[PDB]
Amino acid sequence: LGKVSDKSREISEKYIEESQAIIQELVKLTMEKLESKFTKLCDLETQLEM
Amino acid sequence: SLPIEDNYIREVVSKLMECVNDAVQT
Repeated sequence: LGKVSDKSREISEKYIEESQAIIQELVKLTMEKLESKFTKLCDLETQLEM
Repeated sequence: SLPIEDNYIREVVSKLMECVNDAVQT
């Protein structure tokens, strides 16, 4: 059972090194969409003042 | 060409070690 447990405990670590490699992708893929909302909002910086 | 009885026609008519070798180790 201990021969299972540590053998399982490394495999969990194999998914943690997976999971951040997903998470650090979302932190990329959000930003351009946020960038796609700055370039519209700096429109209104003109237009309302018009 | 004589017919035969019906009750005589009705009368004549490596995947093991692949788990054990992995269960001994872990």
